[PDB]
Amino acid sequence: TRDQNGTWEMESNENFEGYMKALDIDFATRKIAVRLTQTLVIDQDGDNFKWKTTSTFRNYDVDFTVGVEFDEYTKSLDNRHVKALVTWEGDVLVCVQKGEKENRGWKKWIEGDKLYLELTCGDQVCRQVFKKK
Amino acid sequence: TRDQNGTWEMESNENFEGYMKALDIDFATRKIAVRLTQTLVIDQDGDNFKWKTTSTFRNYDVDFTVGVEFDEYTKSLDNRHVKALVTWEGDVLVCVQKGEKENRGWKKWIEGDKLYLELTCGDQVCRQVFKKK
Ligand SMILES: *C/C=C(C)/C=C/C=C(C)/C=C/C1=C(C)CCCC1(C)C
Repeated sequence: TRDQNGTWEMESNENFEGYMKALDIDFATRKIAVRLTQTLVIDQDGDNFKWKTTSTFRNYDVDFTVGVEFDEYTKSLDNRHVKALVTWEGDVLVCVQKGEKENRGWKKWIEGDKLYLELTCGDQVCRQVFKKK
Repeated sequence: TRDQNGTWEMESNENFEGYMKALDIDFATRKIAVRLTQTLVIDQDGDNFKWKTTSTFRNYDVDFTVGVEFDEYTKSLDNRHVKALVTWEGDVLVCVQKGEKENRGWKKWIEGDKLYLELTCGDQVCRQVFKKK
């Protein structure tokens, strides 16, 4: 069939490094690229094609209910099992991840027009700020 | 302000690598992940809270028509300008990318429920297979 419509997810990718050197891509960029997965969405109207390719490194979704404990496996992150519980502290959403790591969790809150996020592990805190699209 | 719904786009990241090292994420994954853009999607429905973090390297769109040559910019790819002609050899979508690289193009086709793609440049051939996610 010539119908190539659809969202496609890459399943196999060989000699991608050799092809990348043929285009003179620098070695640091080639290191990133070989670990990336690729999604390719084709929108086809006969001989008229439009397709988009996105290259991602690590996807990670989660779905929970506030105030209900849930088991969480952090695959593609650190690959640990934790017993997670998320509660509101006023306007701050607070998550504790009980497991091997001490002080493991995050805090997420709206301030003005922006989302702030603080990830914590042990004595390390990562602070992140997002703007809404 | 507990409504955190939205598509959120990172504007700053503090101590991300220290956080990952606290998690024992290997050095190579930390080096890649810190060079990437992170997009956070939040679907919030009452007490049900779903978030989905995507870490993307590069994104690329194109629309064209079989039989028509067209100026093309491999934006976010290798970032070259080419003259691309996409034709049908049987039920195979073949492309030749004219420009300052010898023997550049690709071929794409369907068999069953899988998309086969071959990227060519110089003497290098890259083969990829996609599953219809
Ligand atoms: C409220 C939002 C939260 C808790 C999201 C946090 C995001 C992370 C823990 C991100 C983790 C990483 C990636 C998805 C990419 C690769 C590196 C990781 C594992 C640190």
